[PDB]
Amino acid sequence: TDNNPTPEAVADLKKKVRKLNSKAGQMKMDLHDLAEGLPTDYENLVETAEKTYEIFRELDQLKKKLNIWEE
Amino acid sequence: ADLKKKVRKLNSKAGQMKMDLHDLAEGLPTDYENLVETAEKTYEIFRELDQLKKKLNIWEE
Ligand code: NI
Repeated sequence: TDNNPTPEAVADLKKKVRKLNSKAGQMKMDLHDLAEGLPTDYENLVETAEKTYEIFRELDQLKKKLNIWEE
Repeated sequence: ADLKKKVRKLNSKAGQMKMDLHDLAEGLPTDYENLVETAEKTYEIFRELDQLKKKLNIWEE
């Protein structure tokens, strides 16, 4: 049935995961660079960490979904 | 079949409750009041997933 994952669906999710892995890498590096520059811009820590967290959380969900889909 | 979709669904629920309990733990003492209800739900889902997987595996053998 349409509900169940297909090779086509898996290929698409793989594609989404790869674009997001790049974006996640960007936030990782930006957070790293923030920490390395401390104390400058310490007021930006929580915001930057939240943004970074959200992208990695989404990435982790999709990766776990992909594994389950592939099956 | 199609136990497989049913196992897939529990697999996902199990993964989410794992995340939820992990986060709740790391966040302590915040929401310590929610520990037992979350553990009970997580246990129920993993138990049911365990059994259903065993069933699918007798099936498919
Ligand atoms: Ni942890």
